[PDB]
Amino acid sequence: GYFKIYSKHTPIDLPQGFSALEPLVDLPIGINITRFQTLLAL
Amino acid sequence: SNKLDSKVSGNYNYLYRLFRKSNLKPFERDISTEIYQAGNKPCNGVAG
Ligand SMILES: *[C@@H]1O[C@H](CO)[C@@H](O)[C@H](O)[C@H]1NC(C)=O
Repeated sequence: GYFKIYSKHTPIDLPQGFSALEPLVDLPIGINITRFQTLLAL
Repeated sequence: SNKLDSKVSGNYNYLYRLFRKSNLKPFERDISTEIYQAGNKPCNGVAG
């Protein structure tokens, strides 16, 4: 019932290398999730 | 809480669920008012 988001940023197909991810946000929402979609800035 | 959740004429505000397609998972809430599909014929969003 929690939403955990981990994020990482870097300067540059996916590149070859190792880069771990740090935790940023935990949202205690608890909603049944089945699908998702993204949004661009046209 | 019989002195606060009951009335002489009957308190119909509280409602519960009697029929569902599958058992609920732990820590889940369902507020869907869709008609239960007991038979093969669709309910068409109306009692019958
Ligand atoms: C979440 O929604 C999907 C959509 O069909 C459903 O199959 C699943 O049973 C739902 N799970 C819960 C826990 O509500």
